[PDB]
Amino acid sequence: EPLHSIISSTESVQGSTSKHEFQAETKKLLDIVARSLYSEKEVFIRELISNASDALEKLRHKLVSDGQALPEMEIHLQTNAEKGTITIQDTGIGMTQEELVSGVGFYSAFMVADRVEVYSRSAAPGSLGYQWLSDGSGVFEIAEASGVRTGTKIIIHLKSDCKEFSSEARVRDVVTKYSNFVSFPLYLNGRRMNTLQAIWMMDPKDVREWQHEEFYRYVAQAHDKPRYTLHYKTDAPLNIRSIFYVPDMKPSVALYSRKVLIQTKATDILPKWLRFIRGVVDSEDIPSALIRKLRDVLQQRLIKFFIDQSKKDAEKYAKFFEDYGLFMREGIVTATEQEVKEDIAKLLRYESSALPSGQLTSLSEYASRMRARNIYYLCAPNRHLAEHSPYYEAMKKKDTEVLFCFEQFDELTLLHLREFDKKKLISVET
Ligand SMILES: COc1c(C)cnc(Cn2cnc3c(Cl)nc(N)nc32)c1C
Repeated sequence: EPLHSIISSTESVQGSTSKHEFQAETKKLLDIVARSLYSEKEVFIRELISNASDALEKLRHKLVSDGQALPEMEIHLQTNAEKGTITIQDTGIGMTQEELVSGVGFYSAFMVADRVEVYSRSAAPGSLGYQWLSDGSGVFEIAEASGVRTGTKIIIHLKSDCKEFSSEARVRDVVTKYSNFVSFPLYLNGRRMNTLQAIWMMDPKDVREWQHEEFYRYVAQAHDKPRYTLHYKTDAPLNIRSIFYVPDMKPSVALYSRKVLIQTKATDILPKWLRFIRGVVDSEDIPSALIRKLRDVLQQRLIKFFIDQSKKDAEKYAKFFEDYGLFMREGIVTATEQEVKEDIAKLLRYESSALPSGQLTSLSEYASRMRARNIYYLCAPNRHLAEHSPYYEAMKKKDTEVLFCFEQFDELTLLHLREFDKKKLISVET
C-alpha cells in the first residue's frame, strides 16, 4: 500500500531562543527518569505514543463537544538513519506557551537522546507555535516557531549506543510490542501499523461474540473458542478494564495500562490456581505491592463469576468442573487461611445420596437440604459401590444426605478443607 507522509521540516525560528534554567525539582526528576528508573530503554517509544493518544482524545472530545468537525487525527513515527534521529508527531491538541514553560513519561526520551527538539502548536484558536530545545541537563530553550502544525512534533537526536532506534525494523518491533491497541491511526515511515481494537475498554453490551473470539485467539495464541467470558469493568476499588477467557481446549493474562502494554506474561495479577484463565487486565493504578490489591479483587470476582455460572447453567459448569477442577482443588489446598479455602470450595461440585446419580451439588447446596448440622462424604470407586457401602446404609434411616467422592484427590481436598461454613467435614467411616 502507498505511503502517508505528514512529517517534514515546515518549522523555522525567526528570533532567538530564550534560555531557561529548569527548576531544582525537575532536573533531579529528569535524570531520575533518564538514568535511574525504566529497566527497558525502548519504552520511551511506548510513553510518547501514550502522550500522542491523550492529546488526540482531548482534541476529539473538545471538537465533538463543540459540534465542529474532525481533522485527520493521526500518530506518526519516522526514523532517520544518517541523521540518527527518531521523530513522533501527533495532530492532537497542542501546547500553550504556558504549558511548555511549566504527560511526564515524555522525559523518558532522555534515556536514549543526547538532545531533544520539540515543536508544538495548541489547538486553541489563534494559538502560536513554539520550539522547545533541551540536552537533558537543567537547561532548555524556548523560541516562537512558525510552520508548526497543530499538535506536537518530537524529534529525538539519539545517543551513540542508542542509535538502534533509528532502524525502521527495531522501532517496528517496539511499536507492535507495546502498541497494537492504540486508539488512533499509527504510521511508521508512512506505513500503517496497528489494527487491533482494545475491546476491553468498550461497553460489555457492545462487544459481540466474533470479537471476543478474535481477541481470545490473540492473547491466548489459541485456535479454539472461549468456553467462558467475563468482561469486568470497575472504578470503585481500583481502576480495572479486564476480560477473562476459559478455553474449549483442556489442559497467560496480559497486563495493560491505558491501552498500553506493561506486561504480556503477567502471572502475579491472579492467584496461581486461576492460572488457567486467559485474557487481559488493564489498570491505571500500575507502574510488588498494589498488584496484590488488584489480584485479590480479581480472584473474588472470578469466584463470584463461576458461582453465577453454576446457577445460569448446571451441565456446562459440570463439564467445566470436570476439565478444570484440578486448579480449584489445588487452590483450596494451597490457600493460607480458611476464608479463601471456603470461597474456592464454593466452586466444587459433587454427587449426593439424594440426587439422581449423575447430578451434582456444591457444599452450599448441600447445607440447605440439611437440618440444623454436619457434613458427611465418602471416597468410593463408584456410585454403585458407594450407596451399597454399609457405612452409607448405616446412613439409611438416619435420614441424612452424604456426598460421594470417587477419586482420592477429591476426598483429600474435602479433608484439608477441614470444615465449610459452620458445618464440619467428616467421612461416613468415622
Ligand atoms: C515540550 O516538552 C514537554 C514538556 C517540557 C513537558 N511535558 C510534555 C508532555 N506533553 C504535555 N502536553 C503534551 C501534548 Cl498536548 N502532546 C504530547 N505529545 N506531549 C505533551 C512535553 C512534550
